[PDB]
Amino acid sequence: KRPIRLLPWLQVVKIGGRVMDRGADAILPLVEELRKLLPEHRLLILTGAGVRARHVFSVGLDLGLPVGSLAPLAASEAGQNGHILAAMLASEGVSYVEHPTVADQLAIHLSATRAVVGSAFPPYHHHEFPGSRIPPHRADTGAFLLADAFGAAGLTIVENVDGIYTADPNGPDRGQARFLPETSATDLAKSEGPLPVDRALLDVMATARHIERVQVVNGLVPGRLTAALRGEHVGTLIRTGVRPA
Amino acid sequence: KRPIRLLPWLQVVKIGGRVMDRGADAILPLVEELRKLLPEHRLLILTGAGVRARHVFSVGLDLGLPVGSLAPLAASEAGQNGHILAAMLASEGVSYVEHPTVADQLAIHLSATRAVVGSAFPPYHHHEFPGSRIPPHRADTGAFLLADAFGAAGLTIVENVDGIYTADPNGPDRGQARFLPETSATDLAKSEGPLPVDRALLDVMATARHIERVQVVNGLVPGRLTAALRGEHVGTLIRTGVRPA
Amino acid sequence: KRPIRLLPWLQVVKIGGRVMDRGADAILPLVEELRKLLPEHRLLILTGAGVRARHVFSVGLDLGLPVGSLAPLAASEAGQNGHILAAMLASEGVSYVEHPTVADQLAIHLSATRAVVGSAFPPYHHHEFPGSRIPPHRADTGAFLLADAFGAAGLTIVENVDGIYTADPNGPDRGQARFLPETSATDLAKSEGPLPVDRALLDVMATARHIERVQVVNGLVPGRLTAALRGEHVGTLIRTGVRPA
Amino acid sequence: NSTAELEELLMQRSLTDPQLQAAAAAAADFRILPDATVIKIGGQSVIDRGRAAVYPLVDEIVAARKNHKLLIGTGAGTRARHLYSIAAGLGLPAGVLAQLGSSVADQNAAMLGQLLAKHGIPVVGGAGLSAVPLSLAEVNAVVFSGMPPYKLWMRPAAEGVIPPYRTDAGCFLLAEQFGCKQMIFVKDEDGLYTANPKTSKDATFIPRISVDEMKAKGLHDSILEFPVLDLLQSAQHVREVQVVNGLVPGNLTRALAGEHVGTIITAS
Amino acid sequence: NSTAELEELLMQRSLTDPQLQAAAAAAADFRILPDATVIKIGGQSVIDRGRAAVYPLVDEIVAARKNHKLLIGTGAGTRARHLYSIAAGLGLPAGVLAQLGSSVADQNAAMLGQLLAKHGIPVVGGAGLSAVPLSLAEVNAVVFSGMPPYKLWMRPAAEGVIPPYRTDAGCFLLAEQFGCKQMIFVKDEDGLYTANPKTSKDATFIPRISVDEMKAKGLHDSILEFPVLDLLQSAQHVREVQVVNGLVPGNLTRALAGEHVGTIITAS
Amino acid sequence: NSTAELEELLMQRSLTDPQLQAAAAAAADFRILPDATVIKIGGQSVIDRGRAAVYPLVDEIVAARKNHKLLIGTGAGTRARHLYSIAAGLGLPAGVLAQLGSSVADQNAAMLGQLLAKHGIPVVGGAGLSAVPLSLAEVNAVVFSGMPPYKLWMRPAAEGVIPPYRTDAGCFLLAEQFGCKQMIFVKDEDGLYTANPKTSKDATFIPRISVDEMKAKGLHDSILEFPVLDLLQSAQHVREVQVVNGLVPGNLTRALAGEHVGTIITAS
Ligand SMILES: Nc1ncnc2c1ncn2[C@@H]1O[C@H](COP(=O)(O)OP(=O)(O)OP(=O)(O)O)[C@@H](O)[C@H]1O
Ligand SMILES: Nc1ncnc2c1ncn2[C@@H]1O[C@H](COP(=O)(O)OP(=O)(O)OP(=O)(O)O)[C@@H](O)[C@H]1O
Ligand SMILES: Nc1ncnc2c1ncn2[C@@H]1O[C@H](COP(=O)(O)OP(=O)(O)OP(=O)(O)O)[C@@H](O)[C@H]1O
Ligand SMILES: Nc1ncnc2c1ncn2[C@@H]1O[C@H](COP(=O)(O)OP(=O)(O)OP(=O)(O)O)[C@@H](O)[C@H]1O
Ligand SMILES: Nc1ncnc2c1ncn2[C@@H]1O[C@H](COP(=O)(O)OP(=O)(O)OP(=O)(O)O)[C@@H](O)[C@H]1O
Ligand SMILES: Nc1ncnc2c1ncn2[C@@H]1O[C@H](COP(=O)(O)OP(=O)(O)OP(=O)(O)O)[C@@H](O)[C@H]1O
Ligand SMILES: [Mg+2]
Ligand SMILES: [Mg+2]
Ligand SMILES: [Mg+2]
Ligand SMILES: [Mo]
Ligand SMILES: [Mo]
Ligand SMILES: [Mo]
Ligand SMILES: [Mo]
Ligand SMILES: [Mo]
Ligand SMILES: [Mo]
Ligand SMILES: [Mo]
Ligand SMILES: [Mo]
Ligand SMILES: [Mo]
Ligand SMILES: [Mo]
Ligand SMILES: [Mo]
Ligand SMILES: [Mo]
Ligand SMILES: [Mo]
Ligand SMILES: [Mo]
Ligand SMILES: [Mo]
Ligand SMILES: [Mo]
Ligand SMILES: [Mo]
Ligand SMILES: [Mo]
Ligand SMILES: [Mo]
Ligand SMILES: [Mo]
Ligand SMILES: [Mo]
Ligand SMILES: [Mo]
Ligand SMILES: [Mo]
Ligand SMILES: [Mo]
Ligand SMILES: [Mo]
Ligand SMILES: [Mo]
Ligand SMILES: [Mo]
Ligand SMILES: [Mo]
Ligand SMILES: [Mo]
Ligand SMILES: [Mo]
Ligand SMILES: [Mo]
Ligand SMILES: [Mo]
Ligand SMILES: [Mo]
Ligand SMILES: [Mo]
Ligand SMILES: [Mo]
Ligand SMILES: [Mo]
Ligand SMILES: [Mo]
Ligand SMILES: [Mo]
Ligand SMILES: [Mo]
Ligand SMILES: [Mo]
Ligand SMILES: [Mo]
Ligand SMILES: [Mo]
Ligand SMILES: [Mo]
Ligand SMILES: [Mo]
Ligand SMILES: [Mo]
Ligand SMILES: [Mo]
Ligand SMILES: [Mo]
Ligand SMILES: [Mo]
Ligand SMILES: [Mo]
Ligand SMILES: [Mo]
Ligand SMILES: [Mo]
Ligand SMILES: [Mo]
Ligand SMILES: [Mo]
Ligand SMILES: [Mo]
Ligand SMILES: [Mo]
Ligand SMILES: [Mo]
Ligand SMILES: [Mo]
Repeated sequence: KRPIRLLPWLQVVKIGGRVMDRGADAILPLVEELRKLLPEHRLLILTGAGVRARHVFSVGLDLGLPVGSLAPLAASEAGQNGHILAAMLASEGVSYVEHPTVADQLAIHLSATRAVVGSAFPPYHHHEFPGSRIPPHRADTGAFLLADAFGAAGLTIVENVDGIYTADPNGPDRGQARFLPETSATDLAKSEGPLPVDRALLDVMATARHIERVQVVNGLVPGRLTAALRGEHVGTLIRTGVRPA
Repeated sequence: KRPIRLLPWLQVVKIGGRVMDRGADAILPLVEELRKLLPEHRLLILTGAGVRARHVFSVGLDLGLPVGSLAPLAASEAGQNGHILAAMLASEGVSYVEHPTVADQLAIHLSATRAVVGSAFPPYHHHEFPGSRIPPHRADTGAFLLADAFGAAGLTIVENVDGIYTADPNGPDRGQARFLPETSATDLAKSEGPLPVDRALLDVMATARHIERVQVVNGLVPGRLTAALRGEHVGTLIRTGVRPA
Repeated sequence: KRPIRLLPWLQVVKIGGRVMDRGADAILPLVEELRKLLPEHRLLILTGAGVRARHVFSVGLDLGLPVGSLAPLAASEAGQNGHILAAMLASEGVSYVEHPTVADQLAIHLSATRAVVGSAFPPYHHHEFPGSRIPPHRADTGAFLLADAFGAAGLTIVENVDGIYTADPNGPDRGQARFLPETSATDLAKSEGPLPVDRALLDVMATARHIERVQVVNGLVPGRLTAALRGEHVGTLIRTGVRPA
Repeated sequence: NSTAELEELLMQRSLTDPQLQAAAAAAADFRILPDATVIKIGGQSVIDRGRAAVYPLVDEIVAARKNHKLLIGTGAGTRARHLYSIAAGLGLPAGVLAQLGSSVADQNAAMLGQLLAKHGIPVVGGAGLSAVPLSLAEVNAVVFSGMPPYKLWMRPAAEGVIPPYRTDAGCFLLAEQFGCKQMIFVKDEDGLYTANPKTSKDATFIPRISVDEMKAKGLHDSILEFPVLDLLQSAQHVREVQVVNGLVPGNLTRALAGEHVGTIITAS
Repeated sequence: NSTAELEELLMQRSLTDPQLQAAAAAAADFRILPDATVIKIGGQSVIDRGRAAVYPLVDEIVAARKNHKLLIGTGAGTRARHLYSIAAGLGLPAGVLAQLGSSVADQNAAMLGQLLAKHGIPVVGGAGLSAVPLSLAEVNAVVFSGMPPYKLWMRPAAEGVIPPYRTDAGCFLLAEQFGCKQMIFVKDEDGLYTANPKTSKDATFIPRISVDEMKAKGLHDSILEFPVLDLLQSAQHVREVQVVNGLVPGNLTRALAGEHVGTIITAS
Repeated sequence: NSTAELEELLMQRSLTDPQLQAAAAAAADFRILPDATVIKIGGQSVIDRGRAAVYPLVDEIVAARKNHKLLIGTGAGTRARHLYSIAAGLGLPAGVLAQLGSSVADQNAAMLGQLLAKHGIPVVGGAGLSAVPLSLAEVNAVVFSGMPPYKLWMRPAAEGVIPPYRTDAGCFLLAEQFGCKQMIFVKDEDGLYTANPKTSKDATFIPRISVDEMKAKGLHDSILEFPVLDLLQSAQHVREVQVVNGLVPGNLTRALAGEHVGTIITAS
C-alpha cells in the first residue's frame, strides 16, 4: 500500500513571494481572507521568496557562489515573508513556526491554534542538487513535498496571475499567451518555456503518493483562495497523476 | 499612522525580582491571585531579577567587567525567577517561554494556554549601551518595550511598595517620602533621585506608540494586581504621554 | 513537608523499546488503544530503546567506549521510537517533544493537546555514573524520575511480558519462572537475577516523594494499559515505599 | 552575457525561464574548499564491524591529515535498516524514514569522533565551512554525519518508502557544493565488480567505468546509491569518485597519495 | 570608595540611586579584546556591489590578518530596505522591522564567510569572545553579522518605524563592549563631507571632526547612523571611529597601518 | 569471554542480567582525553570572592597551559544557595532546584571566560570532546560550567530537596568519562581537616586519606559533595582526587607539577 496519511485533515496554502512583494495593497485583502478562513480549515500557510531572492542570486552569482550556497540565501527571504504574514495574523492566534517544528510538531501546533505560517522553501541548503546555478527545489516544491508527505487534503498555490498560461502572460510573447484551466504535471514537464511554478514541482508530482491535484489561483482577486479551498475551479488545476487506492 | 497593535487583547504583568526574593510568604499569595486571574485575562507574566543580580554585579564589577558583560548576567536571575514562578503555576497549564518564543510565537502560546511566564529583561546583552557601569535596560524597561511593541491593552508593574514616592520609602530620607498617586514620565525623567522603576523606562515611554499609562502596584497586598488589571487606581499611575489616535 | 506536586493530574506511560521492536503487529493495536485513551487522561507517553541500543552497545563496547559515551547513543534509539509512535498519533494532535520541552513546558503542551510523546531516557549522557559498562539510568528509570518529580497521578510501564517473574520467562531457567502479581522495590532490590525493569528504577523508588506504586503490564494484550490507567490490577504492582502524607 | 543582462533577467522573468537559466550558467565558479578531500566511512561496511575495522582507519586518518585536508563523513548501517523496516511496516512515508536514518549516522559520527578527539579532530556540523580546523596542521580534518538535511522534505523513490538519498548522497553533495578536489567512498569491497561479489563467485573487477557504462550493464544500484550516479553526472566540481576497501590496511592512505586502488567511476 | 561601600549600596538601594551609580563608575575597567580591530563592511555600500567591490576586500582581509586581529561585521543593504518598505507599509512596528533586517546582514555574512573559508576565517556568533580563532596566526580574524540583538525589544526612533540601531550601531557596540583598539567603517565614499557627495557637486571633505561639531553643522545622520554618534559620546573604550572607502584598493590595509585615510570622528 | 559471547548476550538478555553485565565488564577501555587534567574552580570558595581570588588564578591558568592541557569547570556559590533557599521554601523538588543551580555555574563560567578570552581560552559546551582548543599550544585549555546535565531528572537525596549532585560531581564525572589523568578541586582551604577549619580552631590537617577512612571518621560531607566520594569508589579511570587552596599563590601550578600540596583522597 501507499504510505498512510499523517495529517489527513490539513489544508496547505502556499503564498507566492511576488504576492507579498506587492505590499499592503495585496497583503491586507489576503490577510482579511485568511482571517475568515481560520474557522473553516486547519491551515499550514507557507510563504515563498519573491524579488529579494533574485537580488541575493544576483550578488551570489556575481561572487561565483555554487547552487548550494544560493539555496539557503533564497530560503531566508521566504522565511521573512512568513514572519511578515504571521505578524499580520498574530491577533488571531497565528504565529510563524520553524522548519523543525513543521516537520515534527505540526499536529500539536494545529491543536493549539487554527493556522500557522512557515517558510515554503525546503531545507535542501548546501545539499541542493547540482546542474543549474539556480536552486531547483524552491517554494512550490517545498510546499508540495510537505503536503504530500503529510497526506494533506490539499495544496493550493496562491499566485499573482490567474493560473498557468501557454507563455508568460507578463512577458515578450504575452499576446499569444492562452489560459490553461486544467493541465497535467506530465504535459507541463514536457514543455520548455517558463511557468509560474518550479519545474521541480512537476518532478515531485511524479513520485507523489497522495495529492491528486493542485490548484494555482490568483491571490489578487478576493475570494479565489476561499473558493479553491472548497474545491471550486477558479484557476489552473494541475493533475499530479496520483489516483485513489 | 502609528503602527498596528499586534496583540491588542494582551495584558502584560511585570513582577519585581524583589517580590520574588521574599520567598513563599510573598509568592504563594501572588500565585493564588494569578490563578484566579487566568480565566479573566490573556496574560504575559514577566519576572525581574532582584537581589541575585546585585550580587553578580558586585562580583562582575570587582572583576572590572563592562556593562555589556553585566547585562546578560543580571538577565539570568530574571529568567530563574520566571522558572520558579512558572513551576508554581504548572498545574494550571502555565510554563516559562524563552525570549525567541515571546518575540515570535506568543500568539500561538496564548492560544494553547491562558498565561505564560518569561524573563522581563530585554536581550540587549553585550550590545547594552555604554555610559553607566550598571546595565540601563532592565526588567521594567524590557517589559514596557514588549507591551508597547505588541500594542497590549496594558502593562502593570508589581512592586514591593505602594508605588512611587518623592524619596525612597525604605531609605535614609524616608521621613520626607510622599506618595505619588499619579505622575507623568516626563516629570519623573527630570527628577534625580531614586525610583522603583528603571530610568530607561521613562525614555522608552517617550517614544511609545500605544501604551498610555502604566500602573505600579504593591504585590504584597492581595487584590491590588486584580484591581489594577481592571483599571482601578490602587497604586501609582504613570502617564506615558501617548494619546489616542 | 514533601515537595509539592507540579502536574498532579498527569498520567505517565512508558512504552518498552522491545514492544516497539515488534513493529506494526504490536504497534497498531497499541496506537488504537492510545487513541481511545486520549479523551480519558492527560498523557505523557515515553518510549524506551529496545534492540538497536543493544547493537550500539555492541559496537561501542568493541571500540572500548566508556559508559558515559554509551548513554546518549542508547538514548537516541528511545528518541527514534518516540518519533515513530508520535507519527502514528499525529492525526490525533500528538507530537514528539524534546527533553527541554518536557522539563520546562509540559504544562503548556498538555494544554495545547491531549498527549505528547518523549524519550524515556534521562539526559545523564556523559555524566552517567561509572561502575557498570552498561548505562544504569535507562528508560524505566528516566520515566520514573519524571513522573515522581512532577508528582504525577501514576506511572505505568508497558512491557512485552505479563509483569515481573522470579526468573526470565524467556530465558534458560524459564520453567521455574513464577509470576509475581505484587512486589516491593526493596524486595526486588535484594534479588540478583534479571528483571524487566532497570535496577536503577528500584533505587530512585527508594528516594521517591510521591509515586506509591508502578504497574508493569503486557502491552501485547489489548486493554491492559486502559485497565492499568484506571488502577485495575492486570500485571505486576511494584510498591515504591512512599506513603500518603 | 553580462551582469546587467543577468540582473535584468533575474528581475523580470520567472526562475523557470530558459533565458534566465542560461544567463545564470555563465556565472563565475568559485570553489569554497578546493584543497579538501571528502571521504565517506561506511556504516554497515566499516563502523558496524567495530574495532577491527575502525581502529586501523582511525590510525590512517591521523597519519593522513599530516599531508591531506579531510572531511570525513559517516554512514548509517544496520540500525538504520532496522528503523526503516519498522517504519516501512507501519506505512510511514520516505520523509519520516529519512529523519530516523540521520540519528544513526550521528551515533556513528559520535563514536568515530571520540576515538579522534585526543588527536585534535572534531565532530562538526557544517563541515564544508569548518574554516578553523581545516586551517591548522594540528587538525586538518573534521568528522561529520553523512545524511542529507532533507528529512521530511526527502523526495521519495519511484517505488517504496526507503529514502533514496542517504549517506553516499550526503557526502557526495557536500564534496560537490564545496568544490573539493576528491571524493572517496570507503566500503568493504575492493571496488566495483560485474556483480555483487558477496553473492557471485566469479564476478570480475572493474578498475574504471563511466556512469553511462554502469547503467548499460545494470550496475546502477550496486556499490553506490543509484541516485548518486545521477548527481555525479550533473555535478559542476566533482566529476569522478573513487571507491576503496577500508578493510585493507593503508588503502585509504594510498588513495589519498594518488594510487589507483579500487574503482574510479566517472561522470562521463 | 571601596568594594565594601559598593557592595553595601548594591544591596541596599535601587540601581537608579545616584549614590550607587557613582560607586559603580569607580570600578576597575577590564578590556576583553584590547588588541582587536572591529571593521564593518557596508551592505549597500560594498557587499551589494558584488565581486568588483568584495573580492579586493577579501584579499585585503587575508593579507591584513597577518599583522592585525580583526572582527569583521557585515551590513545589510538593499534587501533590508525592501523588507522595511514592505513592513512599514503594513503598519508594523520598529521591533518587527528589526528582526527582518537581521536576516539580511546574516545572508551577507554567509557570502563573505564562504569566500574566506579556505583562508581559515570563520563566520561566528559571539565574535568578541571568539578566543580560539583570534589566537591563531593561521586565522586571526572572524566574520559576524552586524545587526544588534534587540529585535522586538528595539527602541523606536522618535518618528517612524525604521529601526534606529542597525549595523553601524551593532558593530560599534561590539567594539565598545570588548574594549577593542579601533573601529573602522568601510563604505563607498572617501569619508565625511559637508554634504552628501552623491548629491552635492561641491561638498568639501572633512578629515577630522568631533560629534558636537557634526551636530552643529547638521551632519548627525549622514555617513553614519545618527544614534552611533550618541553611543560614541557615551563610550568607555572606543572614543573615535574612522570611516574609509572600501572601493579604493588598499584603503583598509592603510587604515590598519595607522594611515589617516578617510575621516576620523571623535567623541570629544 | 568473546565479542561473540557478548553480542549474543546483548541480543538475548535483559541489560539487568548478571551474565551480560559481567561480559560487558571485560570490554576494552579507551581513554578519550588521557593527557588532560580537570580542575574545578570553586564558586563560593573562589569566584564569589572576586578579583583578589580570581585574577591570580587566571594568571596561573594562562601560565600552566603552556605545559598542561586543562579543562576548567566552574562552581556555583552563593547565588545558587539563594535560589535553593527560595525554591525549597516553596516546596519545589530537587529536579527543579537542579535547573536553577546550573544558571549560576554558567554565569561564573562566562565571567572567567571573559578574563581568559584574550589568552585564547574559550568557554565551551562539550569540554571533554573539545578536540581543537585542546590540540593547540596557543590554547590548550577550555572553561566549562560545572553542573551536571540531570536537571529535572536529578535523583534527590535521601532527605530534603537540595540537589545532591552539584558542581563537584559535574566536574568529577567529566574527568572520569573522558579518562583524564588528574582531577583537582580548587577551594579556599588548604585541604581536608579532621573538622571544618572555619569552625574548629584545633582541626588537624590530613594530607592523604581513602574514602573508607573518611567515612569512618565522619568526613563524608565535608570539603567535597558526599556523593562524589561514592562516585570516586566506582570510577574506572580517576581513582584519586586532589583538593587544594586556590587562595595560595601558585598552589594550582604546584599541584599540576606533581607537588603534594593539599589533600589527596583515594578511592581505595
Ligand atoms: N506560463 C506561465 N503562466 C503564468 N505565469 C507565468 C508563466 N511563465 C512565467 N510566468 C510568470 O510567473 C510569474 C509568477 O512569478 P513567480 O512564480 O516567480 O513568483 P512567486 O511564485 O510569487 O515566487 P516564489 O516562487 O518565490 O514564491 C507571473 O507573474 C508570470 O509573469
Ligand atoms: N522614589 C521611590 N519610590 C518608591 N520606591 C523607591 C523609590 N526610590 C527607591 N525605591 C526603592 O525601590 C525598591 C524596589 O526595588 P527595585 O525597583 O530594585 O526592585 P524590583 O523592581 O523588584 O527589581 P527588578 O527591577 O530586578 O525587577 C523599593 O522597595 C524602594 O525601597
Ligand atoms: N524476572 C523477569 N520477569 C519478567 N521479564 C524478565 C525478567 N528477567 C528478564 N526479563 C526479560 O525482560 C524482557 C523485557 O526486556 P527489556 O526490559 O529489556 O525491554 P524493554 O523494557 O522493552 O526495553 P527498554 O528498557 O529499552 O524500554 C522480557 O521479555 C523478559 O524476557
Ligand atoms: N556490483 C557490486 N560491486 C561491488 N559491491 C557491491 C556490488 N553490488 C552490491 N555491492 C554491495 O554493496 C555494499 C556496500 O553497501 P553498504 O550499504 O554496505 O555500504 P555503506 O557505505 O556501508 O552504507 P551505509 O554506510 O549507510 O551502511 C557492499 O558491501 C557490496 O556487497
Ligand atoms: N555628509 C556625508 N558624507 C559622506 N557620505 C554621506 C553623507 N551623507 C550621506 N552619505 C551617504 O551615506 C552612505 C552610507 O550609507 P549606507 O547605508 O550606504 O552605508 P552601509 O554601511 O552600506 O549601510 P548598510 O551596511 O546597512 O547597507 C554613503 O553612500 C553616502 O552616500
Ligand atoms: N573537614 C573539612 N575540611 C576542610 N574543609 C571543610 C571541611 N568541612 C567543611 N569544609 C568546608 O567546605 C567548604 C567548601 O565548600 P564550598 O561549597 O565553599 O566549595 P565550592 O567548591 O566553593 O562549592 P560551589 O563551587 O558550588 O560554591 C570549605 O570552605 C570548608 O569551609
Ligand atoms: Mg510561482
Ligand atoms: Mg522596581
Ligand atoms: Mg523493560
Ligand atoms: Mo525555535
Ligand atoms: Mo526549534
Ligand atoms: Mo535541527
Ligand atoms: Mo529546538
Ligand atoms: Mo539539532
Ligand atoms: Mo524550540
Ligand atoms: Mo526552546
Ligand atoms: Mo526556542
Ligand atoms: Mo535566536
Ligand atoms: Mo528554537
Ligand atoms: Mo538561531
Ligand atoms: Mo526544538
Ligand atoms: Mo527546544
Ligand atoms: Mo538546553
Ligand atoms: Mo529551544
Ligand atoms: Mo541551551
Ligand atoms: Mo537534529
Ligand atoms: Mo543534531
Ligand atoms: Mo558527541
Ligand atoms: Mo560531539
Ligand atoms: Mo563546531
Ligand atoms: Mo559551533
Ligand atoms: Mo545540530
Ligand atoms: Mo541538526
Ligand atoms: Mo540544528
Ligand atoms: Mo554553516
Ligand atoms: Mo551550522
Ligand atoms: Mo568549528
Ligand atoms: Mo569556530
Ligand atoms: Mo535568529
Ligand atoms: Mo541565527
Ligand atoms: Mo553559512
Ligand atoms: Mo556559517
Ligand atoms: Mo563558533
Ligand atoms: Mo560553536
Ligand atoms: Mo566552535
Ligand atoms: Mo545562532
Ligand atoms: Mo541568533
Ligand atoms: Mo541563537
Ligand atoms: Mo558568547
Ligand atoms: Mo553565543
Ligand atoms: Mo569559535
Ligand atoms: Mo570553540
Ligand atoms: Mo540551558
Ligand atoms: Mo546553556
Ligand atoms: Mo558568554
Ligand atoms: Mo561564551
Ligand atoms: Mo564550542
Ligand atoms: Mo560550537
Ligand atoms: Mo548550550
Ligand atoms: Mo545547555
Ligand atoms: Mo543545548
Ligand atoms: Mo558533545
Ligand atoms: Mo554539545
Ligand atoms: Mo570548540
Ligand atoms: Mo573552534
Ligand atoms: Mo570546533
